[PDB]
Amino acid sequence: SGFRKMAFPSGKVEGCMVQVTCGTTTLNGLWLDDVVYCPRHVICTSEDMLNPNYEDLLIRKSNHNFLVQAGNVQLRVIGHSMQNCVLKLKVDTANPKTPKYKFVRIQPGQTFSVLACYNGSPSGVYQCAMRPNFTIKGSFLNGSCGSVGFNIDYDCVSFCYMHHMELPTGVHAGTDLEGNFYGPFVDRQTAQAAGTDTTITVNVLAWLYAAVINGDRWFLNRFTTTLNDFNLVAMKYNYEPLTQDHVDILGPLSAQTGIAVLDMCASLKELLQNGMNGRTILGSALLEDEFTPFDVVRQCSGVTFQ
Amino acid sequence: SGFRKMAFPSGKVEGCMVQVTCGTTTLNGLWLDDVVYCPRHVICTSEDMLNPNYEDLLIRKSNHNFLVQAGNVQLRVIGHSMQNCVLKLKVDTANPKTPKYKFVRIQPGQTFSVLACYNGSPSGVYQCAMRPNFTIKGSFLNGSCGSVGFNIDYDCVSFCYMHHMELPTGVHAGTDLEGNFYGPFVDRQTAQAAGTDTTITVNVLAWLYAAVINGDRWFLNRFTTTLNDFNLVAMKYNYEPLTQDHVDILGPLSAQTGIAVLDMCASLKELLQNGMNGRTILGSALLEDEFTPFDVVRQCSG
Ligand SMILES: O=C(NCCC(F)(F)F)[C@@H]1CN(c2ccc(Cl)c(Cl)c2)CCN1C(=O)c1cc(=O)[nH]c2ccccc12
Ligand SMILES: O=C(NCCC(F)(F)F)[C@@H]1CN(c2ccc(Cl)c(Cl)c2)CCN1C(=O)c1cc(=O)[nH]c2ccccc12
Repeated sequence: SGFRKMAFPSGKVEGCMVQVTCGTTTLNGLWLDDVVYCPRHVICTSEDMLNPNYEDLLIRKSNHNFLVQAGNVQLRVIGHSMQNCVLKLKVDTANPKTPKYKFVRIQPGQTFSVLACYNGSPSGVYQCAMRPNFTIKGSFLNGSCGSVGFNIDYDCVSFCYMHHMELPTGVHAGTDLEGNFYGPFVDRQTAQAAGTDTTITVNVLAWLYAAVINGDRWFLNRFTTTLNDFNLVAMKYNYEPLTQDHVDILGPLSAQTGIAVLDMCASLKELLQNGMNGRTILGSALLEDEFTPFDVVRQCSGVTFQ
Repeated sequence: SGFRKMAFPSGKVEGCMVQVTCGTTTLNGLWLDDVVYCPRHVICTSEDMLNPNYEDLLIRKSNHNFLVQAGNVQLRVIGHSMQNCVLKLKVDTANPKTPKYKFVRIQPGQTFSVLACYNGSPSGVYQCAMRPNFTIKGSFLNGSCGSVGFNIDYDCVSFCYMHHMELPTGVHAGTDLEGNFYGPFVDRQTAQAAGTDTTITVNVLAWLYAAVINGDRWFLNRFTTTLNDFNLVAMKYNYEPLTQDHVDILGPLSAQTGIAVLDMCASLKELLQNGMNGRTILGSALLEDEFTPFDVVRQCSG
């Protein structure tokens, strides 16, 4: 029993974290085989942050302008290139701890684990979701750029995020490992701000199913609703529309609990209109939307507490 | 910026997790140097659980009754012994991945990272607090026993918890790595249940400071209170009393924010008496008590 924000074990990623220094700027890099990946803004200087020309900045660099350190070991940079917003430093040594890995771009509403790192050294691991507005509500301080987000399936690490910057609201923005930003953000100094965000409806429903599996049933009701009438309520409360595919994805949780999806929707409708009246669900007094259906099935028992 | 329930990187502990099988019972063990540590109830059978005599059960075992499995490599057990509620299986191979480590027992109100494991294979990592009633609100399924809790200081892993059982309310109980249970719980079948719990006051205050550091200020006010007047309110809402040592511990956070500890106590008193009026603090609609002052400083340096 129990339900926690649970990250993947981080050891496979810890063995890939290195420190990349260019000029007086130091941040984290990801060392996989003989390539080190890091944010390209490591080559920026305080003078040129307003509107940097990265092709110009890079052509003016040599291999010896990049210092890479893995633990106490210095890695010799033998090549450098840019792929969109990531720098790729070829080094003369393949990482012996390289796991099986993939570069995967995730969808808004999907979750991943973040390994927060500083000076090439991991400090903590936590679970994040990609917001509908393509920000993440991370926990990052100065020196954290180059930290990565990932999922692990079987023994394979699917890297999905590299951290680049913090927006004025305190949320965070970054790229996939191909250097393509999540959302309408750029690696320069502007009045960049997160767009309007919405609540991830399918995830809230998944979390209500987790609660039923864990014995919280107070919010259930006899009522039901149509998909269209629920979506009318969702729009009013800044929830994402629920699709038939989402209803299908919730199938296994529906089957394990014996609660039809549209019955759980009726329950969510009442929670939005009435609140919780001082009660809690899975130790929260608000509707949590950063657990996917997959996270719920992964963590919860296969049998319901009847 | 930002504030998350953050666990320690788990790699150093993942390299220590093994699978222990005795009879038909399989659970997790912790492999450090040439010793494997696991819950002694691995030697129990379904019949002998109302009043197991672990001395009797263990004298009836030999080394070959224990199968230890490190990934795909079977470790040969060359000795077996019991230390309180943990079993110690001496194996013919020292773990080459043994980190620097200590066995430390934690206090109620302190936090640690849990590496949830199944069949010797880690599955997830999350942060936990030891409740005042010596339970932990973990997330554990069948096969999770022998999962460990730990903190990391520099390079050294301080193991503080090994998972033994789940209580009827869905909370969890276990031992330190010397095999001594946290709280009044036993590794046998009884009606045992979690005792009355309280809210960890010093941690709530630490989390309010984390909120202020991250820009949540709506709960602040110009009012103050005395330590004794606050503790009168704490007792009314089932909060632990606040000590001067607690006030001292909160000093750095008070200094960083410029908010006196007793001023934050006044804010907490109002939050306890009035609620949040539909507002939130660091993304929560309730007062969180599973972050220590250390956790807040480690994560809120800026
Ligand atoms: O300020 C930095 N440190 C030296 C970089 C310099 F100044 F030398 F350039 C970096 C680099 N940085 C950046 C740089 C260039 C460009 Cl073009 C762009 Cl888009 C971004 C973003 C901020 N950074 C963080 O580490 C950071 C990440 C975070 O999530 N939260 C924070 C909260 C507070 C303070 C810092 C951070
Ligand atoms: O029930 C079990 N499974 C093997 C049964 C056999 F073979 F041991 F009999 C174990 C062993 N087990 C125990 C055993 C002996 C003794 Cl003396 C004592 Cl005090 C306890 C406790 C429950 N267990 C868990 O793994 C477990 C931990 C958890 O946190 N949540 C759960 C939620 C649901 C289901 C299981 C779990």
